[PDB]
Amino acid sequence: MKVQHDGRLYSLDDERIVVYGGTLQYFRVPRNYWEDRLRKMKSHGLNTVETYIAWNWHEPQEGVFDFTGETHPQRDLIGFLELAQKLGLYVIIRPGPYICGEWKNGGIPDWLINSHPEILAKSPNGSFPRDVYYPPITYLHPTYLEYAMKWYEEVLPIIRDYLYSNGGSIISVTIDDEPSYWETIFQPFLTDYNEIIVRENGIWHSWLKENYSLGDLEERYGERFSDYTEIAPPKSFSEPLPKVLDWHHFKIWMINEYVRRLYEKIREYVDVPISLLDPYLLLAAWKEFYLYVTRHKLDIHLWTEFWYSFYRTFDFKEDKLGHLYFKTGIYRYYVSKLKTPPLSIETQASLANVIEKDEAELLYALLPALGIHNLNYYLYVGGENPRGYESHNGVTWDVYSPIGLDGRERQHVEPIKWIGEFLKSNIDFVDSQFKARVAFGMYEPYEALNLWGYKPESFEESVNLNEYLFGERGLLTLLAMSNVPFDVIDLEISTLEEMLQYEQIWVYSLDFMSREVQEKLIKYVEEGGNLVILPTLPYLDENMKPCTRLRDFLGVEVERAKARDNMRLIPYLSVDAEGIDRMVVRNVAREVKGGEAIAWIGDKVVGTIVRKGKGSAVILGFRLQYYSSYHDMHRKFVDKILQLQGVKREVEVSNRDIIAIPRIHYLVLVNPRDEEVAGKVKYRGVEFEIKMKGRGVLFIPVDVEINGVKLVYATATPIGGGNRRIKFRNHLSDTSEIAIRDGRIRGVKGGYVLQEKGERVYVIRHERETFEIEF
Amino acid sequence: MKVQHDGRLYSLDDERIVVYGGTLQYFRVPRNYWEDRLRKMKSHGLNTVETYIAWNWHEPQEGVFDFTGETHPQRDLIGFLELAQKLGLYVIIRPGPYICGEWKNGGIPDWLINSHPEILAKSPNGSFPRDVYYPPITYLHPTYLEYAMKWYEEVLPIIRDYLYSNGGSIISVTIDDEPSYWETIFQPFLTDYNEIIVRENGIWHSWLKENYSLGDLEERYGERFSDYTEIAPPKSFSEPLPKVLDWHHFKIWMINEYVRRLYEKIREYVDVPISLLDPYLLLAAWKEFYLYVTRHKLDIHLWTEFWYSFYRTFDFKEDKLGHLYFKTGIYRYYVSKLKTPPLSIETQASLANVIEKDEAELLYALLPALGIHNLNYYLYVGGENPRGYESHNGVTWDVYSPIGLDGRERQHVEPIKWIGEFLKSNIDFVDSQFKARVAFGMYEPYEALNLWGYKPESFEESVNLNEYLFGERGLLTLLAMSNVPFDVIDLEISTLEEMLQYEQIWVYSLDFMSREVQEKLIKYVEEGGNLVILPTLPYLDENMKPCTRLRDFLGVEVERAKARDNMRLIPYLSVDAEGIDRMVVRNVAREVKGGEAIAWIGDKVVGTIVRKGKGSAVILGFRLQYYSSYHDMHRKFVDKILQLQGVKREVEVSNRDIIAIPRIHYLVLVNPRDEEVAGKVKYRGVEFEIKMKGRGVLFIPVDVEINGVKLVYATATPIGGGNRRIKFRNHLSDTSEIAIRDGRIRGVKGGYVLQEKGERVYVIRHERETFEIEF
Repeated sequence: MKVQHDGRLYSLDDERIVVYGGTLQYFRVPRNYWEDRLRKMKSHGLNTVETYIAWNWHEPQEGVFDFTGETHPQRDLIGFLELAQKLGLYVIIRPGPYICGEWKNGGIPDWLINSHPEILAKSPNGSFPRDVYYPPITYLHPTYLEYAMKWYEEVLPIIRDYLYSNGGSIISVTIDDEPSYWETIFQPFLTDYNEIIVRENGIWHSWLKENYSLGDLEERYGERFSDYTEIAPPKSFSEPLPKVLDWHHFKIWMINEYVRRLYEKIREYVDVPISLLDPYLLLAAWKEFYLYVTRHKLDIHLWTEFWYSFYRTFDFKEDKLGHLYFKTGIYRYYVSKLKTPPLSIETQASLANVIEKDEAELLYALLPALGIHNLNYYLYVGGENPRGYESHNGVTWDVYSPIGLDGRERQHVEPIKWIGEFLKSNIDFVDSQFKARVAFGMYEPYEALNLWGYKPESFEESVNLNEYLFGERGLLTLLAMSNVPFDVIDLEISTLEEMLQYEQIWVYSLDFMSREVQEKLIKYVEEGGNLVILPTLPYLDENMKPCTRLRDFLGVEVERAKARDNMRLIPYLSVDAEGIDRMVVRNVAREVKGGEAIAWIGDKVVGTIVRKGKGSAVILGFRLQYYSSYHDMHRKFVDKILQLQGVKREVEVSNRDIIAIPRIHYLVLVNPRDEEVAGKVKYRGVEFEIKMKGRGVLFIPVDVEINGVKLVYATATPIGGGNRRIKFRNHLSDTSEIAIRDGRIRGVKGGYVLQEKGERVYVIRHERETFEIEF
Repeated sequence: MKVQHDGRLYSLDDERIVVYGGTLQYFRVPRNYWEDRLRKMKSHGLNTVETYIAWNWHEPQEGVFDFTGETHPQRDLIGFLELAQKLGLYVIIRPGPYICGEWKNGGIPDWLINSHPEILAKSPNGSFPRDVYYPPITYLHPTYLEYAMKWYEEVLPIIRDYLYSNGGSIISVTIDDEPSYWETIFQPFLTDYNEIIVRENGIWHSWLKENYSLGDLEERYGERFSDYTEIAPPKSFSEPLPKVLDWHHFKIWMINEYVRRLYEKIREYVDVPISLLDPYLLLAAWKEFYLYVTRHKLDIHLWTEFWYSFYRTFDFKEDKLGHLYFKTGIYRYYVSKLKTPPLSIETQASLANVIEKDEAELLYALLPALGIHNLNYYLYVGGENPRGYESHNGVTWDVYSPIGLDGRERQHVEPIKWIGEFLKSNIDFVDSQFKARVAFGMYEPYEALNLWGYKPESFEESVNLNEYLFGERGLLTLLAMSNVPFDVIDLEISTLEEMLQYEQIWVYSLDFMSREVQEKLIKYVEEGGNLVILPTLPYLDENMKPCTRLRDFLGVEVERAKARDNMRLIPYLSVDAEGIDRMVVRNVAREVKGGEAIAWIGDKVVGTIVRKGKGSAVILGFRLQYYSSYHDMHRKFVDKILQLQGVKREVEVSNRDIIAIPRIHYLVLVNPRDEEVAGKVKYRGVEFEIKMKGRGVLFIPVDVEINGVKLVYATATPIGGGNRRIKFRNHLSDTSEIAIRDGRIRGVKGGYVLQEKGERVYVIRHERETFEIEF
């Protein structure tokens, strides 16, 4: 009768489990099919069903609730929750108010909107047209809050009954969906100019008061103010940048206030974990979520999601790895700070035209490789929208779901299945934490800039971080493809103690960066850390006043060169260095002085290493990016930097195309390309050869006790077995190579022992992906 | 001693041949590998080898020439041309002046630009930085033209000697490369404002004389002028749109003049055909290329290229089908008018991080399928750039080429090999002309507007044809995926006779549309034609004055809604029809009056059919797009329109996922998704069932005399054999059906017969891709 957790896994009656689920939205699947679909789900090793509860659906007119299929069968929420329970599945419930979910108004009733348009959010140019999707609402408007609570006041009682804590199915409740201000936060001046915000001592004026003095504001916006009253909210980029960022963190704070209201209400009914998906549809900005929730002490379980393709074929190849490494990194950060378990509540299984299984497996199998071992697949069970409730897809709700509308199982099941068998068979993997010696240091203000797409005329460096940092050619993709799996740290949040857990810290820099954070960086270097910083050094603070503590600490004078915005005008230069010949780079390089030179464009020095105190700093005046080629000069440059600052990796590979993430007693191996790849692999004291025929991921055990047998290594993935027996998975080979400390091979189930190399290492030969070994 | 052609294939000595080639840039490969690499190319079945000739490379200093490899081995053009002949391969040669090719200045020498800056192009704001790639040059500037001819005069002798017609290897010579004003034509006011243009009686000024009066300009630009001299070239969009199109067409004209000059100089030394790659790097604007080259009677062979992924993984799936169908289409259109053979001179095989063989194949095989049966694979052989001449990639020039730097052969060789064997073995298929009963009506001015991304405040309809027409959800993608493989006709250039070769014509339509084209359409309908016209009718002529000819002829009052530019503010509407339920559409749907109503949104009628004269016209007030799902409601609406206007297809399929392209005695079956697909296909009187396991293409002979045996059908690709003997290829199954009118299957080489059904049909079972049947 209790749902608890540790840092790592949710517990039911002290029996700790791995949440492995799929989404079945009962309001979108015919009622008589529900039974079959939950059994099928269960048949793929899913233990958890997730579903939204749509306010829209269950209160289709003000006052008329129907949770028992009276008016319409698909309104039979009670039914569904008893059926799932009867079938042995656990339930994660998402009562909204907003469910997004490609559904009419994201779950908000028309009647609320059409008889209280005072709650509707407003642009600087007045109201939004009624034509538009997810009609934006002013969150802290009271009318909307009175009616939001009236929905929760009917539904949470029903959820109360079905809690696992009171002999039911439900193991977590989730607050709203991806609260992004109705997806208008990405445009700085779209929202919200509703007269409840905006007016003299409005929301706004009160938020300025609580966070700043006129001080402060007079330093930030470069203007004197008699009282907070005079500060109107910004309507364009002509206004000072620190103002626009305040307007950003203010809208974020408003979301957090709306979120807190819902949580506190939920807390009245529910004694199981309370959860939240991807606040703000951003990442760096979780900085604010973390501080907010530490300020107010709200036990909110931060849950995440992973989407890479919409209305388009599923496109997940090496290109997307910088982002995935980034997102899981920053997720890991805040989730290990809040000390709750990592969980992807929406892992993409629908809404791409096709989802090809090997690309899907690259996403799904890296999430556990990247520390997110609790997983839910959305949308699992294809459906169909009731009439009058359509939005984004019209009739259909089956764009290539794992199980379709007519019950068909689509290809992407094959990897959901096995990732399940793997997660459930290796508790030791799940109870690892992710290592990282290297980390990327995020400065949050840079997110906004890149989100909004705006660079001040007077800035030297581009804000297109999507190109240069996150995307297919981004630095972070280069780092992933260079076998440098990284943690992410938030530079403002993190203490120096946390920074000094890392050997290397990579920082991408723009024109501005706070004194405190430039002061932190100088200390990390001074203490024996190793910094890489790129493509310029900062020379301004958070409020755009001169500040060159970092520049001056290093004794590094960095040329001023304006990065070009016009695509045709962006140069290609070729960077030479020790051991590397003509590594291409995009956009202006900056001469860099002081320190021993390590990088050149002709005569011009564009890179330098500087030691101060126990450690060092590498400063590169160019945008180091991912570019693939036989010469492979970018990946070499990375290795070359790592040697210069003396960070040896945990894994070594004879072939750079082998991507490898160490998880202590497992070595996750990745071929991210659909191509034969082979070569040797030194890790953890051992070494072995591997051949990977196609694209995919293997979790390879090393120096570990599993199923009663001590293994040195095994070139395949453990997905179960029994006492002195191991069931292996190698779909990327005809062959596997096993080594063992103090046992022998009695026999093989799905193949035979084709070799001995001796000292107790054997080459197995299996004609299927799966096979067993008796020890 | 001759190189001729019919409209289909080039002929050597009356022997006709399929040009199946790769690029080897001798200047970028170590000379002492040229032999092995060329051998390898021949062992893949390539009969042609293409190469640039880099002015740059061979003329390192003004007047210092080298083509024998005195200074640097890779300068040995002569020795390469001899080695190519010695080993059997015919050469295609591209001497420039500009070669693109990711190479310093795109082939132009540094000394020319340094010692003569007066030839450099200018923006409205002045000179371009020297940093910039492919430093742009004014094409007609005498000094440039002088030095271009001095390069042509010191290379075209060497080409003369090795022409096929003088016992050599060179079967053609190409003008420049992709002449696009140095990739500055994409930007309307970037280029060219050099003083040789622009000046009173500049180029410009004389062009405006050639092509217009003060009539005309007085009407077009909406202002009285004294002379041509007062008219400045436009520098922004707040000049009137007709002027910006004239500026667009004038830049195109200059390129055509530059081309004519280079052509006129080539014709002096050469009798082999004179090729030109993708003029203007535009498509619709080949209208201007065709008009120009007819007016001047230049025997120019218009070649093409296909590229879809740069510095990123190769991504060719169903999403690019709209584009491919459109490109091949409009390439078929112009190259059948000019009555020259269709050739893809650059068919992508490098510059993508990985090129997966199934996606590569889907492109390489759809090119023949879509009528382009001579093919060259750029870049074939992986090289290294000589220090100094680096540009786009730095050192490297082996970004996943079919043959690498160390001699390795990569996975996209497998599809090149077989497509060779296919084209060569099947001259019938090559001598087909591509059917299309349905066609798309391109209106060239719309291209310019899409390319610039500028829509007038005043216009109702968006210019994002990339999204709504060409792209991954583009209407053209919908048509392709709905098995309506279409032709493309230029609405301005084509005559009413031509238009009536087609049962259905689709036209995407903005606010403006010429009287002479709006008159061509109202006649097409009345003469017994069928028009689908979307998403609004025009109300303005080519000069933005009122002209509602079409709109008054049909008797159709279409709404004035204004399409929204802001992503967030674009609506999702749900379109109903007879049989189709809640089809989704983005952006404003327009009420449509007159005709019988075929498509509804609530009570508002957003589509209609009009019968007028002998024929009819569908007019949809919405943007019909490609969206994939279970319900498949978009593809069904397409069927539902072809029913209405009575266009039966040539192929029928029990699974809509099977993509079929009819080529008379062959059927191109294509599975564009990597999934298991199967169904029954009726075509050409015969029916059968087919299973395709992965992504790829088959060419299936249906009711035809091949290698002396009468087939009804055969569920595999014919790739060679001998007498009463066919060699087959079916990489998408373990099994292939084979029917035959007259004969019986004697033996089976790479398999066995597994069945008979009766009346002479036989199910083969082959454990490999390839097999052979003897009759």
